[PDB]
Amino acid sequence: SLALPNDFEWGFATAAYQIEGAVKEGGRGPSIWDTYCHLEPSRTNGANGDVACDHYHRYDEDFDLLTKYGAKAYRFSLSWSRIIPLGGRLDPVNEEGIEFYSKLIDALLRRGITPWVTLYHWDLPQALHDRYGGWLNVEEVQLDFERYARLCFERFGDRVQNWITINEPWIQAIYGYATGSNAPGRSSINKHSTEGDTATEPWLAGKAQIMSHARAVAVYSRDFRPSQKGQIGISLNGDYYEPWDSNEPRDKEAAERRMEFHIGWFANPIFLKKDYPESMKKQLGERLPALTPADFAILNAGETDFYGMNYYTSQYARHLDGPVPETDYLGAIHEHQENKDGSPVGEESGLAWLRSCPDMFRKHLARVYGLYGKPIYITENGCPCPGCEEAVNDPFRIRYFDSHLDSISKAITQDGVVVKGYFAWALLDNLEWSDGYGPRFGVTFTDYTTLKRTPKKSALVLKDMFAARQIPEELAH
Amino acid sequence: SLALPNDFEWGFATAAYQIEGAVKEGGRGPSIWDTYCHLEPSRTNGANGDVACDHYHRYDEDFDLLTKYGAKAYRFSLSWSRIIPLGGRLDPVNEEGIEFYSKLIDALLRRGITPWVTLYHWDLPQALHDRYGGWLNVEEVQLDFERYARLCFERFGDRVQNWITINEPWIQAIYGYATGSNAPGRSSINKHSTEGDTATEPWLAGKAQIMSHARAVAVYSRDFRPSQKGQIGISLNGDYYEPWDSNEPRDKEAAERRMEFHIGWFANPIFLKKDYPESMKKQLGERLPALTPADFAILNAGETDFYGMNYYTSQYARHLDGPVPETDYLGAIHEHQENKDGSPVGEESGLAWLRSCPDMFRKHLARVYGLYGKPIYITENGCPCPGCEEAVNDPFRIRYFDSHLDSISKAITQDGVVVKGYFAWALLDNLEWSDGYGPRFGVTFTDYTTLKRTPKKSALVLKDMFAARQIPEELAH
Amino acid sequence: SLALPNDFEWGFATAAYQIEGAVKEGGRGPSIWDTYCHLEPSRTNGANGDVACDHYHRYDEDFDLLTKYGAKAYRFSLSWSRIIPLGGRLDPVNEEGIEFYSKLIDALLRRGITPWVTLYHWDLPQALHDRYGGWLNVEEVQLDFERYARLCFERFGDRVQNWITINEPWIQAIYGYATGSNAPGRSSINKHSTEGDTATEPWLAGKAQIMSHARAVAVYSRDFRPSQKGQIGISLNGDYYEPWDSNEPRDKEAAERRMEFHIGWFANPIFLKKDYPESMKKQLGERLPALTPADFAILNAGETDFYGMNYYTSQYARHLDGPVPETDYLGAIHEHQENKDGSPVGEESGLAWLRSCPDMFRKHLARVYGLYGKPIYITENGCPCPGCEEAVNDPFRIRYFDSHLDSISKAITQDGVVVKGYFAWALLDNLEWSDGYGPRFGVTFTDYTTLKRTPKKSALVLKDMFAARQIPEELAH
Repeated sequence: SLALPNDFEWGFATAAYQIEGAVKEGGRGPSIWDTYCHLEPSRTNGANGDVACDHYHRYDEDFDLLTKYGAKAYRFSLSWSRIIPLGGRLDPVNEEGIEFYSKLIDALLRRGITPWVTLYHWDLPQALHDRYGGWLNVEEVQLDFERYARLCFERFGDRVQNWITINEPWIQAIYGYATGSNAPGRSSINKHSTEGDTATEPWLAGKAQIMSHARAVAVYSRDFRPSQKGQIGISLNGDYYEPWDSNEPRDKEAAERRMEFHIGWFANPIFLKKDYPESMKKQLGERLPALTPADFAILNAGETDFYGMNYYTSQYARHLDGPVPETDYLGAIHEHQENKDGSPVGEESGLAWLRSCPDMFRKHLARVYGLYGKPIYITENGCPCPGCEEAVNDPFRIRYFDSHLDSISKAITQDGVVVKGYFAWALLDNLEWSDGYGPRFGVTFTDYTTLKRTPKKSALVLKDMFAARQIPEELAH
Repeated sequence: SLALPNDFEWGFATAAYQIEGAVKEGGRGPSIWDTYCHLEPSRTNGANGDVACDHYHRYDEDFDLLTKYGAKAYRFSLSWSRIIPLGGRLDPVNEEGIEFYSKLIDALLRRGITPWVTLYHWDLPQALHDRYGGWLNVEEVQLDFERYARLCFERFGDRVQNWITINEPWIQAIYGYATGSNAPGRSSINKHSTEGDTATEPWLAGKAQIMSHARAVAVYSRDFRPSQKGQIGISLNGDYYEPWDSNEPRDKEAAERRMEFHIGWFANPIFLKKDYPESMKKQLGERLPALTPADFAILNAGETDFYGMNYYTSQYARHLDGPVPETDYLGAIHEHQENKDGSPVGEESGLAWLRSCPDMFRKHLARVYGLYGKPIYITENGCPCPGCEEAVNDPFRIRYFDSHLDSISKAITQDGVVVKGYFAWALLDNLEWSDGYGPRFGVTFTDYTTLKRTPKKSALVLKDMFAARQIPEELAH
Repeated sequence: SLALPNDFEWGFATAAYQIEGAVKEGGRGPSIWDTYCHLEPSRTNGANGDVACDHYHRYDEDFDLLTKYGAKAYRFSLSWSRIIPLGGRLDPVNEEGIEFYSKLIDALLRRGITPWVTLYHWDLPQALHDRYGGWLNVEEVQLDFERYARLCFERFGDRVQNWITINEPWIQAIYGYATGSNAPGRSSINKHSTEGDTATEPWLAGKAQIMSHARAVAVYSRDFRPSQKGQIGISLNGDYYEPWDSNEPRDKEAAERRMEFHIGWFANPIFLKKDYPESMKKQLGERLPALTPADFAILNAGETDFYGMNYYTSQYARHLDGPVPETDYLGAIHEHQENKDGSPVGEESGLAWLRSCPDMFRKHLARVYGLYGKPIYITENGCPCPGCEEAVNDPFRIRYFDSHLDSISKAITQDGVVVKGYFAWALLDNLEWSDGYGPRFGVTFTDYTTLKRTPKKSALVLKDMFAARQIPEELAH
């Protein structure tokens, strides 16, 4: 029922802050999310990272869900502020934190599960923000990250051969420094509050992450990958955009300009060794922090091994007439979830911003492969069903998976896209960041008062979908 | 209360197909049972090995029942078609299959349990059947098996000291190729179906299994045992038969003839290095494939270290007036569960064919030891209760376990038979092969809808029956 | 909220006989408690060590409670009778017993938990009692113990870096050989039984453990610690006594005399290399077996690393006018739980003897450090609630744990006491020895008919107490 390779590594994915809790235990220090969640009035729906799912204490209860679900790999992330218990370079290390992750990795290997490890998933140590402004201080933050990354390669790299440096850098840059909807919540276009400057600060945070990645890849490529033999990558998200008015030249152009303002921003330095896309250099200043010949030096001393790709939904884009403000980051675009002819991007989950678009996903894989184009692992793909533990039946979610795998099969076998693997978001119901515990994305239902976890129908079926796509000269004998 | 040695290994048994499920995942391919179960009209009572107990995904839950029950050891089977994912010799190995078993072995050793691995338990690769006749082709299959065995000695044999090559070769032969009731379902004397020839095929498959065993013990003796230090053995079954008319010449003779067509067939080559019991070379042709001088060369260039014995019940055998057909495999006999003086063999379980005969179990052990006579491990023994999860109270099973441990004790200290261990069938409730899920043999009730396991009374009491049979200079305080 | 160090190793404790069960299994020979529990009429309120918690079979279920509770360390006890299946020195060594604890140690490690091992916890092999009186025989018993300690060092010493020789030597001596309330139940003053002499026996049984400890620590210091790098200690209990009538010189003296008959007895040889506290040598005879020069040879040829302290309650001692009998072991004292001015020591748990007295706990800590004064680990501390599974709400126990941790903070940062760790009695509800299963001391309620464990609130909360007292430069962000 539509052929995925054979190798094809699939599993489940979970960010650190969204499930671990144990915020002050283990000698961990605060993240910028530990401050954002406790603001008065709350910017996080009155939601907290304390407790969460209590994974820190119940990790082996969850890992046995990973063998029950038949998962092959498990993507998770490290809490920077739990390892270097906040700062970097010269700051002391938290041995208890290193030891906590070292026994998770051991826990996993014992079970036959492939650890995929993400170094940074938005949970920047607070101290570094106060000390020099966090991702706003490009020179400093990338040096502090480089040591952190390297520590992790040292302490976990003999096991763990599958690395991801930074998760969705565009959200950390834009939601964190332009709109302020994510930690640290800085902006000129909100309420608000104390500080921000959405005209210059997102483009700093981007370059800082871009260089942070480059540094760690250079470290890994030169000093580790030979002896340790592993992959390293970055994972970018980005909706596919096709034109609003299909019959209009200016919007076939406006839909691609958006996808260069989202993916091209990062994928040009990190994969093509070119600097910023020109559509993007021409709108923003000056305001766009130049890549110096020293930057391409760190970039050209290391390979990024794969394109990690977070996908959930697509959209229609269409132009502007007017001359855009400084405070525009999308690249002169009005985004819609409907086109000219009233028809939607298609079938919804709700939320509302996420809707199931299985053949714009396929289109997405074909564009993102060739420009750029390294192998694509799908590092996040998931969904919330529309609508208690009536949640055990999630037929919407099952059909979301199936149709989105069908266009991975299609992309591979009809468009010659190399896709190597797929992590489903998420293993547990999380804290959906500043959305709170509202949204339930996981294939396991977490009962936030009992901290009890019971499987949804999707968890027990997903192994059977993968099993029925790999074969294949046995669909006989 | 009735001394079993001190050493005396005991624990539970399970068979690969009967519990694992995950029939298509982990790159495993079809065994011949996968085809037999899916016949239309079903020859397996509408039953499936798809799922079963889902032990592929719940194995570690099951193993904590092993320590909950005080089990010292655990016999289980590999799925040939999961390891060499269909065929042998020149065929690719399934690494996901080999590592799945790697982590079982590992999980057991961690719990202090002693893995006892059966290599073959009726789940011959399907491709092998299609490619040359499966067990019907003696020259090929034994070579395909030798490589298979050798892969296992390499991959699991530094752990794993205790090996059983083939489980109940008599059933595979006769029920698989003479009566057609077990997979692959070929016979002349059934409906039916397409193929079979009960005149000639069970004797081929017999020798093919005998030689497959010899081959593997050859490999193990010459190439692994010296370094790995361990046992290889075969586990044969066979009811004990005594005359139907005690008072009378031709039954003292008829019963033992039936016990040669059943144990001696296999035991003569594998233990005595003699060929086929002559009472058998004399009834079958010609139809009985001769052990070539090249076969006694494989047989006596390696030693089988123990007699693995399955036992469930006993019977009264007795003769033919008339000259027996070509389609007679029991050895010119018709068998009863009754002597003529009316009395039953003794106390039934139902089923209906299996009744608890502890007296004749003892006579059996003494017969089977000295002719042939190596140490006996009882590698399967168990029953189903007469009669929901009312099943938790299983007094019948307990008294069954008790009275047969009694006769083991009796056989050791009075008859001087060496009996080194006892595996109870079964740990879980299974697919009882072509009988389906109906007959519950386990000491754990499995709930086939939830896949829930809860122990039965017998599970928690058996550990105590052994502890009280092994002391012994402290029964003093 | 009141600073405990940073290191500060905290966890839960349990004794061997109290939770293990499986009294005949694993070839384990009887302890002295095995006989005392089965006496007619019962001296243990009709209670039994068989089954108990059945932790022998359910150890992994409880260790999972360990990480759920966020424990750092776990103090447990070996069963001498189970390792050397009864006796010492020349007796065989039960392998099935050594491998059992090797897999607890293995399992604890695998979870990140630090094993703390108590060699002896009141469960002396019965064979030794009958062979030469056990503890009454100083010469033989200290020799059989040195072999035992040694073998443990050998078989578990490369894992396991923290050893406790004997748990509460005072109780084994006085309740065992003076009043008879504990096994083996000898005394001149009781119900009854056939033998005893409280005049002389408790002081023999004291010396015999002192030298057993001395022996073990001799071995460990000289042969193991340099390579194995670890700690060895003894854990001593004893109430804190302050004067009954404040205003009175006669028994600011008698309180301290009672603490020397209770702690100084053991602490003087074991930590100061003095012999018996003067006041004690001068009341007892004759009857107090002198420390030969050869004993102070063992003693100062190896050092005890730390002071294990068992604390539960406190008390008002004070005087005797009268000349003391030959059967007074307390030190010429009448002990009350209230002073002259009516007021109680403070707040009851019940039981009735155990009251929550945090104020004097601090004074205790201050006294025991400086004479003697090595770092102190509270190797036991806990209580039962005043009062079914309404026990899950244990707000008295939480208030007990909190106040007594406050004293530890206070003692450290103001009285200059080194306290390095705290173990809470107990992880589970136990067999509280001769009291039976009545008193529920655990932070996990154990249903003795289901052997089901469910956490009380204290368990889930304790980990947050410690998190909150360790920090400490981020108490800010």
